[PDB]
Amino acid sequence: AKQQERTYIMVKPDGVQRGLVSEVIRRFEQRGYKLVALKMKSPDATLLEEHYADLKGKPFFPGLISYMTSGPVVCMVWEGTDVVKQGRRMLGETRPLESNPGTLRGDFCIDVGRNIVHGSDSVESANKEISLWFTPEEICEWTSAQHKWVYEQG
Amino acid sequence: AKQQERTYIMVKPDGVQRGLVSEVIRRFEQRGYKLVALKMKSPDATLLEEHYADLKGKPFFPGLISYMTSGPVVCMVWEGTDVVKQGRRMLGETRPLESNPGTLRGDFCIDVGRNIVHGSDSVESANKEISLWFTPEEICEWTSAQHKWVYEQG
Amino acid sequence: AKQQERTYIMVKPDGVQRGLVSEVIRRFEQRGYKLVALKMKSPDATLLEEHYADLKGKPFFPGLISYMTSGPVVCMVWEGTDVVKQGRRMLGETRPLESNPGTLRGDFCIDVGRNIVHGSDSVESANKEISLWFTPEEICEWTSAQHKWVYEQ
Amino acid sequence: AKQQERTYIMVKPDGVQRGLVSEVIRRFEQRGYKLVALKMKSPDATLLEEHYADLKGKPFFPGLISYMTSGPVVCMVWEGTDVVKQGRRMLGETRPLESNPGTLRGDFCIDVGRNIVHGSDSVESANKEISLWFTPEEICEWTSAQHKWVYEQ
Amino acid sequence: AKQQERTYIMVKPDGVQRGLVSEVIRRFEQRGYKLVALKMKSPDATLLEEHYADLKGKPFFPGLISYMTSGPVVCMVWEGTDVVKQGRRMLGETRPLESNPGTLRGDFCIDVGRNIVHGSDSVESANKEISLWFTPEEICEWTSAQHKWVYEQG
Amino acid sequence: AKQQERTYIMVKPDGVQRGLVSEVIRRFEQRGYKLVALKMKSPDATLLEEHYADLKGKPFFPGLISYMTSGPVVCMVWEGTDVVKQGRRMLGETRPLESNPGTLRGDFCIDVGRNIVHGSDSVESANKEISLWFTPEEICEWTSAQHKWVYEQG
Repeated sequence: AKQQERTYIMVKPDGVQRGLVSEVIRRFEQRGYKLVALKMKSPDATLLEEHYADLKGKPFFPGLISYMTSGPVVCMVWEGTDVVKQGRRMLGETRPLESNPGTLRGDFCIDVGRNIVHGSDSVESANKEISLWFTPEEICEWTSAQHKWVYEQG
Repeated sequence: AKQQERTYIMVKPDGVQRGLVSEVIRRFEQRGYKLVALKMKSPDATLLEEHYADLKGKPFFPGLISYMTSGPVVCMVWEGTDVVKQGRRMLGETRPLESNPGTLRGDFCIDVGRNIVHGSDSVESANKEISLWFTPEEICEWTSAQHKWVYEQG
Repeated sequence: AKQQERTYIMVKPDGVQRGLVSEVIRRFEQRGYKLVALKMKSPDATLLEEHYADLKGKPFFPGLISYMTSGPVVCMVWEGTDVVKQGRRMLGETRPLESNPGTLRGDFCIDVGRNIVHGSDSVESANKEISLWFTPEEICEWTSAQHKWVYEQ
Repeated sequence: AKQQERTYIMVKPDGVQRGLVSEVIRRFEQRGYKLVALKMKSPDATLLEEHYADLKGKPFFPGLISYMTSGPVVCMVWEGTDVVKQGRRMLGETRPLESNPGTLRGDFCIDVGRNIVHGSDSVESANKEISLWFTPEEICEWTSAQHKWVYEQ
Repeated sequence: AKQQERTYIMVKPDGVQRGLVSEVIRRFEQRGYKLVALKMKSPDATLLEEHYADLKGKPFFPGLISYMTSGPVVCMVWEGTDVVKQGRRMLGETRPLESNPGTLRGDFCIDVGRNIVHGSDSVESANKEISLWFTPEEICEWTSAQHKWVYEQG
Repeated sequence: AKQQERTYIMVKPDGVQRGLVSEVIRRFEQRGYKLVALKMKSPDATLLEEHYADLKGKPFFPGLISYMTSGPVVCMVWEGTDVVKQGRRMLGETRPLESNPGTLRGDFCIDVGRNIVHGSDSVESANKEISLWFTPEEICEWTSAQHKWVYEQG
């Protein structure tokens, strides 16, 4: 079902350090998207290496892993129709320098290696990333009071 | 004259229900556009049938009318140069999933059937829409104190 | 009974002029109060003179009436528990210079004669102000979707 | 020793339902308090019955537990000087009708039974709430880059 | 003349460093107070020592001076009725731990030594501080288009 | 170096009059760009004519000069990677009617002549403008505590 589509959003160490946690949550919360999982974590290197498994072997991999463990991150799971595509459109382009005002990276970032937040690039990655960072017990399913005002009835 | 242009903006039932009336108003108010008519109303079906007259005969028509009578609406008239087109642009695309961050629909909506606000799509239709939801007596003309700083006549 | 309580809130001409209509509405709308009536209006002198009846004859009365008709106002009826008192508290003190930061007048005003907004001072005067500024047909009754989350039963 | 003080802040089910999670976090985040633990949870009746242990036997107790399990909550631990007392001051008074504008409850709540958020009332009370809601492994130790500018020195 | 009362407001080094410049300005700009002088500066010890002349005898004074030269400050002169006392009110109490929510210090500070901003305590201090930090040529006198809406003409 | 890049940003008289000074500063400040020079000034014709030299000879030139001496301006220098380009993008298109929501002009403006703000269009003109409006003694050198979180290690 469309409305049960989920995406993994993660505030990176720079996002936490710069006090942007609330702001990242705000963009999703005000949109009518539903937060079904959340936690602050000081991830281990091994958990991040699997997350960035696609980048293993590249010259910047070590630097990326150490940087991503230089501070704690905030893991989130958002649910709602097309939340994967809308999610990353709300974050902006990968590069803050190509991101427009109104987006998170366009509003708050400059360097690509300090882009404060991560969003799953597809439904496939989202389902994978959700299972990597969270256990099914951490997913809190609920119904919004505003559901019928956010979504069109069948 | 350019500056006398007017458009009809209406916060739909979902916008009122989700506590978005002030935000819709903020977008136009901070832009320098001038509010000249405003009211909350729970319109009759007869009035809504005339508003969506061109949609009469469609299979979703009866349901639309029931949805637009399921909660009150806030009716508005804003005046200023190119307000019709700028208003639409500020609302976003008709579909929230194609609307950009920074727009009302891009920031707060997901489903097209719950896109929170309506804006006249053209000057011709604006004049029609205004004459329909408001009497001439409800229009309140005034001159903004910021007029010479928002507009440049020499 | 308690939730049914209503108050009359009005953005004065200086409030409309200074672009503060959305900020006044927000204070109430984000608090969980329910907007049941709303309209922009250019009230005539007679209406305003009835509203400020007790002040007729004061040296500043004519000037007061001129000011209240120098631009449009935004009329509102908000509904909810203790909305009269909480409304007044949100607007701040009548004198902006005695209003705390966080209140509308504390955040946006200086002169008492330019205090952007009015709120009924009691349930009795709210009932009076509401029937003066609005007709019963302009009051739209509905049920907020967040009602069970704003109020305990 | 003073800067290590911690408090437990919890967004209740009405807070999440009304979209106020980010706003609660903001008040603490912008103040300079360090977020050291955070999670969304759907606690079971046993955990809540322990949290509200003093209220057992009250006629409203069963209803209170069902309400507190009617939707998920967001649990938090903030760290910083005098954070327990300031945290309470930022939330407002337990009763929203006694909370001033600028505080969380004063800005967003009306009923004491739907007062959107909870804060530990004392150091000793926080330490107990923290260990009850969080394992020590969920507490993340870190140094803020703005430390020398928030604290002296 | 009460409307022409001026006060000296300065964003301290922690304020600049924590990105709170726009927020301190917003509090006054928003209130209807008029910005008549503004500048970023890295004052030398002699100027600061004179600015804090009353605290000259205290044991912490030298440490206060070196802290005030550890980063730049944003100097401001605001104008309006009772601006000195209201300015102070808006900043909060000297001590952030005694400042209420809604005030600058109550919203953003914790330590009294990192209370992000300074405001003149009286008209006499204001006048002394203005002429110390600014020259009359830097004081830009102007009339606000909103004057007749912020103030009663009487 | 990329990060050392600077651009001149100026709040025009309409921006000051409309109380948008804090908003213009916020866009850059929250982005992570660094404020290194700031001042309110009532520039004389000679300076304004030098700033707008490219437009000398145009029929509207005198009127432009009159308008720019109509009220005070706020002069700023912002430092950071690609700040000239990103600054312009954050301001919006020259014409407010062609500016997107989320940009300064798209959010607050209507007329091209009342577009509240100016930003240098290139590095070359940025260097010229900064020297014109500010002396080197007015530029404040400092290091931001969020630097390692705004910019990549190296």
